[PDB]
Amino acid sequence: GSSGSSGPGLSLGDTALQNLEQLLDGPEAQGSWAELAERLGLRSLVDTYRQTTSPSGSLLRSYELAGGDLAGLLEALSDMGLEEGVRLLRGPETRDKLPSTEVSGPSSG
Repeated sequence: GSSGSSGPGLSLGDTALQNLEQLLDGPEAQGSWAELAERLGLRSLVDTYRQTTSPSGSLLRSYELAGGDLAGLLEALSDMGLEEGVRLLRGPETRDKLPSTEVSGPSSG
C-alpha cells in the first residue's frame, strides 16, 4: 500500500507503532511526542493522552482520525529532529533474491 490519506486507516504495521511509540518515549529521543502532537494540531488532545498509560499509541492511531497521513507526520518529526522515527516509518528498501532451488535437470533420469 502506497497511500494513507485516501484510506481511513494508516499504512503502518503493529510492530511499527510499537517502535514509534517507544522511540518518542525516552531520554535519548532527540525529540518527543508531546511537542510533535502540537505540530500536527492535536495539542488540545495532548492532555487527554498523557492521562492514559500508553499515550504513544493512542497518539498515532488518533493522528489519522483527524485526517493526517504518514507524510504530514514525517514533516513534524524531521522539523523536531526525530530522524530515526522518519526513516523507520518509511521502511528500508527491498532487494530481490533467489529461492536457491535446484532447477530440474535433463530428461531420461
